[PDB]
Amino acid sequence: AALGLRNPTVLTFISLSTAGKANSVIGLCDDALRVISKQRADLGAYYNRMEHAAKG
Amino acid sequence: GLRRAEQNTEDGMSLIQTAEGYLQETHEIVQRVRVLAVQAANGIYSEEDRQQIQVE
Repeated sequence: AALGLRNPTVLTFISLSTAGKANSVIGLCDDALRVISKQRADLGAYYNRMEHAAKG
Repeated sequence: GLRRAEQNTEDGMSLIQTAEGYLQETHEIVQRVRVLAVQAANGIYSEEDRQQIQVE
């Protein structure tokens, strides 16, 4: 639901059973990757900071 | 007094020793900013990519 691949209210996920629908799933999965990449950026960001703090 | 004033100097250098110990990591992090600034100033990154650098 959070990544946009599911509706938080309707509770229906993306489907590929249509040629027209599949063209619109490429765009959604791109922004799905952006959120996952953004979250991993922060986890990596804290971990480097936590690494420095332990050394000090 | 000579024996005492030496111990005051004995821990006098200890105070300076610990003060420099904290500044060691402070120097390390600003270098970590320095290397990332080199990567960020390129001409191939997008706003989504450059903001992940800003995250750290």
